Amino acid sequence: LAALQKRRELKTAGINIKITTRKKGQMDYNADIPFEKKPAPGFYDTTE
Amino acid sequence: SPPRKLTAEDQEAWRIPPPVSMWKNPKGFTIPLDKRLAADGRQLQEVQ
Amino acid sequence: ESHFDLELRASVMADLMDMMPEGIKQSKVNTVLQHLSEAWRCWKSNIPWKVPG
Amino acid sequence: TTAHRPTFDPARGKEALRGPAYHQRLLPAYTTLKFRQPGQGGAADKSTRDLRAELEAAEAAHYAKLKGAPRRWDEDVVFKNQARGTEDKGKRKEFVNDLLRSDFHKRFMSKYVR
Amino acid sequence: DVHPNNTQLWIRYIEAELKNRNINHARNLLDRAVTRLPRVSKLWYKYVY
RNA sequence: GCCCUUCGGGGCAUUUGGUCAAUUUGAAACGAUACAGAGAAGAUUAGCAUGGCCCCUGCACUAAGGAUGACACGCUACUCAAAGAGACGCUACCAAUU
RNA sequence: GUAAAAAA
Repeated sequence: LAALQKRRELKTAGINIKITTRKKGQMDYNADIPFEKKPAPGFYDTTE
Repeated sequence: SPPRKLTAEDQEAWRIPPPVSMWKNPKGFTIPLDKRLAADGRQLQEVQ
Repeated sequence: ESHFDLELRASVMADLMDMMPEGIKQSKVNTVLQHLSEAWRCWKSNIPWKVPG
Repeated sequence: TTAHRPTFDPARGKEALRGPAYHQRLLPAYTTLKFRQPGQGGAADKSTRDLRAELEAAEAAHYAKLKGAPRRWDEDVVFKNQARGTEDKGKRKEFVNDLLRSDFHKRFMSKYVR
Repeated sequence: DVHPNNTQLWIRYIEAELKNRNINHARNLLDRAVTRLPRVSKLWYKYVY
């Protein structure tokens, strides 16, 4: 909560920076759908 | 093969009693003393 | 001893899954492994183990 | 405290990693198979009925061999003959499928707990 | 993939698609589910309903 | 260059290779400092395991150790009712002290 | 205090 407050104050007063808590040995679940398993196609079209 | 047709008496006959240990209490529960002494057969034990 | 316990628990569980009739609700089976532990402690203390019901 | 827990989902065996050979794991040993020699059997089938026949022949031979088919100092005292019927133990050895009531365990506890 | 034959899981997935109006996704799931579990009458009843 | 020649000619030998030698911007890691701070339902703690998108030391990828090496301790509707008993429910709202 | 930016 404190870090969020400080980042919001910086973004309000101009400077925007990427506080990145990404450690050593951790995936980026935001970056990509992890271990993505798409639904199997069936007889019905699902493009729409 | 088609599922076995069970009765409510079959369900009751395979329900399992909640185990109260006389030694272990991992969650630190407070168990009522009748429930603590239920599974003891030393109340059953008869001496002639 | 840790390995014997792992093997024993797997054997008792496989027997119980194969003993249970199809269609009984089967979440609480680890409950039976707790009964197995308590029965073993009862044997070590020479206390008769008799769960009502 | 669920740090110390049972195993509900035991580890599944995996295909081996595939790569270049550098690490040395398993030193060669017993690199020749022995095969059954003349006189060592194994690769000698007769027949089902033949094997049956030698089975009852051997078993009947064993059964037939078992059956045999080709004032006084000791009158002062107060208790008398108290060891009759004791030495007559020893007719047949009974295996008992309860370890704590076996004669082996009874012997063990008599020897070691005093 | 972890629970291939779980009726409750199949129903959750089918109902998530139906609740969010993905009717074609849901009917593909219903065909897949009654292919996977053809003696589970719950999935057949859900599909006819 | 050499050799052969019948003086026209012919022969011998035949395609390397490692992104430069250049340190900011194609990826080294401690320590110091700051801070906090060690499992088992009261206190103190011998450990042995379990699972892998956590590894370290080790020849050990068939020891052992690393705090029992750590992690574990959040979260919590969803295969889902039925019976019988009520309901100014579904409309209106109403004329004497002496 | 040795092993993770009038409630030692």
